[PDB]
This record gives sequence, C-alpha cells and structure tokens, in this order.
Amino acid sequence: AVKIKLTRLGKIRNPQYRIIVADARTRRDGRAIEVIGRYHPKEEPSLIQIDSERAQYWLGVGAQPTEPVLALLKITGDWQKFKGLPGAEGTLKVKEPKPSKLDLFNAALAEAE
Amino acid sequence: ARYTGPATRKSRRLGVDLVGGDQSFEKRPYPPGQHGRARIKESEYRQQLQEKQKARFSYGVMEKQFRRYYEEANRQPGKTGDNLLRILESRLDNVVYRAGLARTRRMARQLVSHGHFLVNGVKVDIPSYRVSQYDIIDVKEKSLNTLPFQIARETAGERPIPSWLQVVGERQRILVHQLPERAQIDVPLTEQLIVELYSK
Amino acid sequence: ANIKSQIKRIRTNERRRLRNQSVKSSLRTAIRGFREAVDAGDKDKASELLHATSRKLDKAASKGVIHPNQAANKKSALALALNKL
RNA sequence: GUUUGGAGAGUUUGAUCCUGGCUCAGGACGAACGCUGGCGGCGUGCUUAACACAUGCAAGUCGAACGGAAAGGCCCUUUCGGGGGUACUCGAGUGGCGAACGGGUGAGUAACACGUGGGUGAUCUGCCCUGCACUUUGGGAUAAGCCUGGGAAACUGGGUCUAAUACCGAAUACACCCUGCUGGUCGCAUGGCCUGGUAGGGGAAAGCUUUUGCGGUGUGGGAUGGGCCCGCGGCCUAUCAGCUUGUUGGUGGGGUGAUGGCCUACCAAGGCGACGACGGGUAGCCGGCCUGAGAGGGUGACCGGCCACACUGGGACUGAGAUACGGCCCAGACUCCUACGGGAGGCAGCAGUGGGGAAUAUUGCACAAUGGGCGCAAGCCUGAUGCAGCGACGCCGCGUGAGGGAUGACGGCCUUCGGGUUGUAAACCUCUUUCAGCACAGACGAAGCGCAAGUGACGGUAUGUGCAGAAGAAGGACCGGCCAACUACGUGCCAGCAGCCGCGGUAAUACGUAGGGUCCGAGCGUUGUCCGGAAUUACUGGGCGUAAAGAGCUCGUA
Ligand SMILES: [Mg+2]
Ligand SMILES: [Mg+2]
Ligand SMILES: [Mg+2]
Ligand SMILES: [Mg+2]
Ligand SMILES: [Mg+2]
Ligand SMILES: [Mg+2]
Ligand SMILES: [Mg+2]
Ligand SMILES: [Mg+2]
Ligand SMILES: [Mg+2]
Ligand SMILES: [Mg+2]
Ligand SMILES: [Mg+2]
Ligand SMILES: [Mg+2]
Ligand SMILES: [Mg+2]
Ligand SMILES: [Mg+2]
Ligand SMILES: [Mg+2]
Ligand SMILES: [Mg+2]
Ligand SMILES: [Mg+2]
Ligand SMILES: [Mg+2]
Ligand SMILES: [Mg+2]
Ligand SMILES: [Mg+2]
Ligand SMILES: [Mg+2]
Ligand SMILES: [Mg+2]
Ligand SMILES: [Mg+2]
Ligand SMILES: [Mg+2]
Repeated sequence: AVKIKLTRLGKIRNPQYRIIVADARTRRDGRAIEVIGRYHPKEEPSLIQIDSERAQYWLGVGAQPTEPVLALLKITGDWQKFKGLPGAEGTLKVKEPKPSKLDLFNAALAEAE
Repeated sequence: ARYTGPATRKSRRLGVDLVGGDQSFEKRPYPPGQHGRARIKESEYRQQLQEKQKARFSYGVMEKQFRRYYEEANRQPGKTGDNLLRILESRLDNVVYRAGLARTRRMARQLVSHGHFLVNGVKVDIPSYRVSQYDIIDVKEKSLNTLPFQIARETAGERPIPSWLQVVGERQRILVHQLPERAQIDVPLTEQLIVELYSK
Repeated sequence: ANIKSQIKRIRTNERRRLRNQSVKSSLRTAIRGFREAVDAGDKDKASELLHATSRKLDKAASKGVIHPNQAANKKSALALALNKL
C-alpha cells in the first residue's frame, strides 16, 4: 500500500521531518514519490506545513497515513475535509513572529537619545 | 588555541605597531633575537607572508580560522581584500575593542570569552562571533559595576570610535549600523599582499 | 528449521504442493485425452471432451493453481485444434 | 553575451641559449606510524581473509477464524489431596497474514548490470482506494486430544477421536474467460477500440462479532510495485583475426503474466567482425567525491538509488511477489553428536572471538521518537532505528589568562670585555573566572501515545544560578637554495644528513648538541595514495632540416 509517512532529516537531537508519499515497503530514508509537507517538532508550536492540494489527491486515491501524519492532517483540517466531517479550517498554531531587527535598532536609538 | 607568548616580539619582527601603545617596540624597532639586527635578503614571499602575520596577530586569529576567512572573502562578490578585512572587523572581540570597553584586543577577547556581553538579549561568549547589521551589544548586570569595566567607563578617549559603531549609553551599549567599508576600516596593513599570498 | 514460523511453514508448503500437484496432474490427463481424441479423428468424442477439459482448466484457475491467462491459453489452443481438425 | 579565473624554483656548461627528463613548494584521505596531548559540538571507524566461527539476541502476530484448557483469574467445592465449571484469560496445536520488506557484503558480473531517454497494439500486480453484482447449497476429513509401537538421538508409525474463515462437490454470475459469425470506427503492420451486436460452452464466496464492530467472492476503474524490449553513454589489451550450426531467419506445435530459438520438429544458409567480432586482463554501476582556471585527470569510504550474492555447486517448491541471509531437496568441503544404524550446523544481521594485517570499536540502553509486521482495538514484535560506550580518525569551536610592570634582575647563550640577546619576558602589583572543579535548579524533542488518567532510552545528561582561585591545561617540525627563520661548541670523507642539487678531509649557517629564530598549534611531522605544478599525450594547449620524431619510393582499398 502507498502510505503518507514522516521521513527523518536533520542532525542528532534535532529531528526534522518531511511529509512524503511512499510505498510501505520502502525504507524510511528511501526514495519518495512526493514531498507534500514538513513537520518540525522541536519548535513551539511544532512547525507544520502541508500542501493541501496534494494531500487531498493522495488521500483520494487511497494513500494510508501513518499515525503521526494522521494527527497532523487533523490539525491542518485536511483530514476533516477529505472525509466530509467538520473542522476543515483546522486548529493550526503558528509561532508568533519575533520583533523585526530594524525596529529594535530604532527603539534602542530613541531610548538612549 | 590562543597565542599567549610575548606580544612585543611579534610587532618587532613585523616592524609595525600592533598594540600601538607599546614603548618597547619604539625602543627596539628591529626584529628580536641575537641576529635581529642583521641584514635580511629581500623576497616577495617574505613581504606577502608578513602582511598576513600582521593581520592575524593583530586580531588574534589562528591560521586555520584565518584561511577560512580568506575563502569566504574570495567567494563573496566584492573585492577579496576588502571582504577579508571587514569580516575580521565583524568579530565580536574586535567590535568590543573598537567600541572602547577594552584596552587591548587581548583584553577584549578575554572579556567576551568570560561571558560579560550579550547580543540582541542573548549571552554570547564566542570571540569569533561575527556581528551583523543592527546588532545591539549590551553588558550583563553583574559585570557593569565590575572594576575593570568601571575603569572602561571613565577611560573613554584612548582611541576614536568608528562611524559604524556607536556607544549610546553610560550602560556602554554598542550599536552597529552596518558593516565597515574599506574606507571606514583603519588598519596598518596592505591587504593586497595577503590575497596574493593565498593565490600562491 | 530455526524459526517457529518457518517450521510450521515447512508443513504447510508441503500440504499445498500436494494439492496443486494433484490438480495439475488431473488437468494434464484431461488435455492428453482430448489430444488423443483429436489425433484419432472422432469429432463427436473430441467435442464432448473439449467442453469438460475446458471447464476443468477454468476451475483450476479459480483455485489459484494456474493463472487465468494460462487457462485462457490452454482453452484457446484446444478449441482451435477442434476447429481445424 | 563576459571577467570572479591559470605564479613558479632547482639541476646538463668554463660561460650561453634551446631542447628535455628528474625533483620540490599546494590540496586531498574510511589512513597508518613517531613525538605530544585539555575540553566540547558534529561526523566517522576491517581498505586485508566472500577467512573460520564459542555465546546471547536480529520475525512474528491474531481467542473478533477453530477445537480446546497446560499457566494465571473468577465461581463452586472440599478431606485439602485434589476435583469440576466459566471462558475474562491463554501454553501447545489447526487456520490467516507477515516472514520476498527491513539489515549485511561486493565474491561474481565488461552485461540492457548501471546511467539517461523512450517503447509495451506484448504484460503481471497481495494488502490500499473507489463504482457494480453477490455472498445459495450440500459433503467428507484431519492436526491438537487419548491409547500404543519403533529409535541412542534427531525424529517417526498405527489406532481412536474433534473443529473451523482448513479442504471438497454442485447452483447462481452472464461484468469476466474460450470459440464461431458479423457491424462501425482509430491507426503503427501484427492489430487496437466501440465492457459493439450475436450464437454456443464455461468460470466464485465465509463467517465472526456486540463492539469506534471487523470480514468473504466475482468484476469495472484507480493508486502502488514490478516484468520484458530498444536508442545513446562510461575500462586496458591484435604479441587476441576470424567466430557462430539453436547458430541466423521462416512455418506448424509447446511454453510464459507477456513478446521472443525461450523450447521443439521440419525447411532455407544465414548471422556477427578492423565503426575490433571471438579471446585475454581488470572491475559491481550511479547520484556524487578529490583535484583542477577550465577542459580534463583520478576515484566510487560514509549518506542516497539500482544490481549481484548469502559455506561451495545445482534444483525446484509455496506464494500477489523468492539470489528465499536466520526455508526446503541433492551433491561437496569443513565442524560437531552417536548406542556406528544414523543424526545436526552455516555471523557477507547486531555485538563479540580466533586469524591475516601498518590499521579499524561495546558479548551497551530503549522501543520514548520515526519507519515496518500482525491485531477491530488495548497491544505484541522490531540489533530497522533513536541514542549511549570506545579511538585527536576527521571537521569546527573554545581554553591554557588579562591590564600594568625597567633604561630593564637572576640564569642560559653569543662577544670586538664596550656589552648584546632571551625580554615586558620574568619577579612583583592589581583584574576576570570562559573551559575543567564543588554545590543547587533542570529541559525541548510529546497538538505525540493510552484515553486511562499514566507514559523520555538519551538523563538528574544539555542548559541556567551560586562558590573558590591564575588557580588544573603546550607541544611538534623546521632554520644552504627552493622556502619564513644564524650563531657558538663537539667530532674532520668518520660518526652522520638528504626531496633535488648536494653537505662531513681537525676553522661545517647542511652532521650532533645548545642558545636564539621561524612556521604551525592540541596538534605537529613522516610514510603511502591521487590530482596539481607538467603546455610532460598539448580538445582547450605541443612537435618532427641539425635536439626524440617524414614510411626508401609509388599505386591504390576502407
Ligand atoms: Mg583547532
Ligand atoms: Mg499457446
Ligand atoms: Mg570487507
Ligand atoms: Mg495460544
Ligand atoms: Mg532479502
Ligand atoms: Mg477456504
Ligand atoms: Mg507460435
Ligand atoms: Mg571483484
Ligand atoms: Mg592545468
Ligand atoms: Mg506459484
Ligand atoms: Mg546467519
Ligand atoms: Mg526467510
Ligand atoms: Mg559482525
Ligand atoms: Mg596480527
Ligand atoms: Mg510505530
Ligand atoms: Mg490507537
Ligand atoms: Mg525477540
Ligand atoms: Mg629565507
Ligand atoms: Mg596536463
Ligand atoms: Mg607528480
Ligand atoms: Mg616539445
Ligand atoms: Mg611537417
Ligand atoms: Mg634526430
Ligand atoms: Mg622521404
């Protein structure tokens, strides 16, 4: 069966995962049919991106998600949408963008002067 | 590693001021040792080599790290000599020296290494840390009243502060508006000889 | 002989070989009988045994002993032989 | 269009110019060796014997298929020796699925093996997804159990007995498979398509569960994984010129999922070769890597993709799928057991042992994370994997202190006996404790998992906050010219040095030591190996009157 898996990238103690469509038999770090997303658990909130157009196609043809990929598809709303259930908007959290560096430079200029 | 041996003998061999406040250099501007007076045969290689030695023993960078700096400078789109100089100028121990909070680049290194500075609110004790545009460098609370740093506050004036740096507060807060262009950088060295040395 | 599942599979592979061998033999006897009928020249007997052999080929493909395409090839060859002879 | 990119030096002569080889300075490594050695991050580690392998692990799982009841549990019961029931549960066994993946190695292979681009009107595809139809009806066994036989063991026979989603017969299917006739249409010749129309014959199934409920059969389409064919591309060797008779082609049969001498009978006499056939040697191939201004040269460790093999050689079986590493059968070599009749093994899985060698690690800890197998699921399994241990083996980062300190100590070493060097160096005087040390806090990786409410192997690790005190932390090579860095003493063609030219013959900047110096630094040197320099195989980019080089001269085939 063709499945949607996490493949491990990154270095020791820094697991970064790509969301890939691959045959069940293929080894984890093996050739993938498509990369449809990425998942970085070490972040807060863990980084999640999914190409929803491709996720819908692959679930349509019958790709079977793995357990963690199924959790991610529910957060993104791609699972609920594919099935017809509600919640398609999803509950995806995004990291608050840190203050821009230029603005903090202006802040320091004003503060001291 | 670091070079921790005598500092004057290096400036004496190279015939130029590295610390620039050194009385023992001006007293004996000839190279060190028994034969330091004797006539040395000229060669282009010795000239190129000594310009490299002036660079790396001014900033306190080992040859391994300095050669990586060269490759980056040559890779960068500008002219290699300007890129190399401003990369070494971006070093945090150098920025601290240019700001005035230290007496010597050796003193600047020790301070940064011992954990007295913060960059954009995060502690950095890496002397080779390269500052970028709009970096803000601050002093931790414990080291603000620290006796040599107190000296540094009321010893402002030893050297001039370059335009890309700016000390804005009595907290001794350093701002970097940009990386220095070659004109901004003022160093007793001919950079074109080092580019030629590594093209050998 | 080392792993439990393999030891069990030794027994089960043998059971299946016997089942398949028996069926294949039956098919082979049936095809042989038809061939002899066609070489004897007896259109009536040959036609009767074509139909029974053909159905036997189809049933062997249902048990998974031969591939459906192999059954089609055999059936086709027999029927062509009866039409030509 | 277009700048991002090319350095040379020594050595033939009394001297010179040229030609030309040799040698050196650079970079690289799955390295080894010598001296030396503080810490951390991230990688990496049998290159040799595809040599032989002690020991433990590396593939199981399903009671929601089944008879059952050895272990638990619960319920009777007791005399307390045991004896029943239940089926929550579960040993052994039947049955299903997995075991063909994942992991290893590079022996073989000069080949459609691999790379890249096509072809299939010549094909298969379990589990997964999504349409349609269905899931009717009977039957006979057997493992396990119990009795008993043979055997030293491995194992094995007979009787009696039981079940199923195990096995087997029939009906139905008319989507599907085979054959005959026949219509339209698209091409690329066989042909393909219209599930074309039509006649005749034929092809299946299985139940369980009471819960997020899981299944079974045929058939249409999809997705995935393949099979087979072809163009083009990447080694040395004619001191290897002919090779081939299933060999080249055809027809009738056989065979396969499929095309095809794939096989076979007959018939024709072809097919491949200086655009190197057939031989010999070597070698897994590639993305890439190293070097190089580029072109090129060399190379294929790790990581990733294909291929090949699994003690050696041969063979098939089961299955959707098999080089079937931890399957089977036979033969051989080797090891082991035996009652001498006969049996049993296979680390090129992980770890480890012996051996070979200059040289390459622990008989760790977890399934917490990611991937995989089975299960409705809870879960179980996983030496895949995530991590830990060991080796400066590599890359990168940091420390071994900072400021001040004199006409400049002692001591060492030169000397023109004036001194000069070491050297701001040291001593001393203050200043900061990074990394190590001693305390106290303490993770992220888990919008995970179980929803029963507990759950991180790494780990009380990383990282924060305190304390004490410069406190514990520098070596290696070189110093004639290339090529940065010079003097004294000791032996005097000796002992020795050396990459090349060359240095040692009682005044050596080349030998050995010392002082001083230079280049690098937790490394520094040496050896081996490849590229560069080498325009020294020259496509970019060279030559042939006399330096190496015009065939003795013609004619003429490709
Ligand atoms: Mg280093
Ligand atoms: Mg046929
Ligand atoms: Mg090996
Ligand atoms: Mg059981
Ligand atoms: Mg395998
Ligand atoms: Mg059945
Ligand atoms: Mg034929
Ligand atoms: Mg080989
Ligand atoms: Mg070149
Ligand atoms: Mg089969
Ligand atoms: Mg094995
Ligand atoms: Mg197996
Ligand atoms: Mg091993
Ligand atoms: Mg040995
Ligand atoms: Mg899992
Ligand atoms: Mg679950
Ligand atoms: Mg196990
Ligand atoms: Mg020199
Ligand atoms: Mg060349
Ligand atoms: Mg060479
Ligand atoms: Mg020439
Ligand atoms: Mg000519
Ligand atoms: Mg000549
Ligand atoms: Mg002539």
